[PDB]
Amino acid sequence: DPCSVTEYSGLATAVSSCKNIVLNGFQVPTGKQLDLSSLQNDSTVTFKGTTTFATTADNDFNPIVISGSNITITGASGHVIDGNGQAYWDGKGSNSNSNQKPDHFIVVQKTTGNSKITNLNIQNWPVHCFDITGSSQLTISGLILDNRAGDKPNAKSGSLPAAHNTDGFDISSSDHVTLDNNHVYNQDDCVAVTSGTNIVVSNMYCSGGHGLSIGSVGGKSDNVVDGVQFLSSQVVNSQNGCRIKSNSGATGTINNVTYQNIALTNISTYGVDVQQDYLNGGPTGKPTNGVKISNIKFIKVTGTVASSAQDWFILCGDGSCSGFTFSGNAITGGGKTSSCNYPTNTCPS
Ligand SMILES: *[C@@H]1O[C@H](CO)[C@@H](O[C@@H]2O[C@H](CO)[C@@H](O)[C@H](O)[C@H]2NC(C)=O)[C@H](O)[C@H]1NC(C)=O
Repeated sequence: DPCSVTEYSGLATAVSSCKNIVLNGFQVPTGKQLDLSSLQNDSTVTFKGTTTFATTADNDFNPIVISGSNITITGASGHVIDGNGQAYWDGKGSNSNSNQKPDHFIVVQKTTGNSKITNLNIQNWPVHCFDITGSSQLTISGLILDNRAGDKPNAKSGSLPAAHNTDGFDISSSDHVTLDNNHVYNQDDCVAVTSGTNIVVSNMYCSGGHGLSIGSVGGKSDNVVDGVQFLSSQVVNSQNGCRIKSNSGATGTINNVTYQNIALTNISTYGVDVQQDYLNGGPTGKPTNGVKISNIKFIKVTGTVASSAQDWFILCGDGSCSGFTFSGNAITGGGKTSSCNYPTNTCPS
């Protein structure tokens, strides 16, 4: 059965001959990418057994690539997809001057036609997990990203957490993307939308990450975010719950963004963060107004933040923010006075 792949060498043929392909769980040899960019229309790929990856010390290497129209990527019960992160982690993540590691584990580009990815068990990935770009009408649910193994330090990170910059879902230049019922244990942004339209993220279980954050926007290929919805979700043991960041000195657009029904728990620094002073992955303290943020809604954002974090932190640019709505929020716990500068110099406290 050509449609039943037992080894990497049988993948190509399966993708060209079968609309229903079954990966039985093998190891992808070093330097070889699990190429699913040529999937036929209405094709279905099912992950079985344990899929593993050989070690490929290269930043630009992309282990898995998915493309096609009306395609379906799912897994069978008890299946597992290991990214071989333990072999890469050195607690520096995507840092240029660190050990070389695949930046994007899974690249979902050019996926359309009401395609969907569901019920996937992914674990131990290098850096960024999902790189969703140039896709539309796509649905991802029932996903379980577990990178807790990278929480502890190894022989390469010293006292640092092996895993770093392990974004769960990165979305860009996409439209009508829906994320529902997804578990994410990582060390960075649970879900980062640098650009896209009509994006929906609901029933999200983030933990140990940086929370559902927007951006950073600006300075990238695409700096336009219009129509994003974070609904019924839980952010625990994370740096931030709801964060909207923008690169300093850059231009872009962030409109129609709504955080609704978000429960926070044990936030480290920011319960709700909205700043436009990000430079080189770090806050500058001086926000710019190149990126226009408008129509932002914080509805029913409750929960608690660690004593070491601020309930609210809003650092908008000079006249670059407009239309902020706050309703039903109840964030408590912060040991540092909240600070924000829009719409006025007072916050929800
Ligand atoms: C979308 O893709 C699905 C497959 O995932 C298509 O439904 C399969 O189609 C053939 C008929 O052509 C049947 O033999 C199978 O029973 C189908 N499977 C399922 C799960 O339905 C469906 O036709 C596609 N939709 C469009 C609009 O093309």
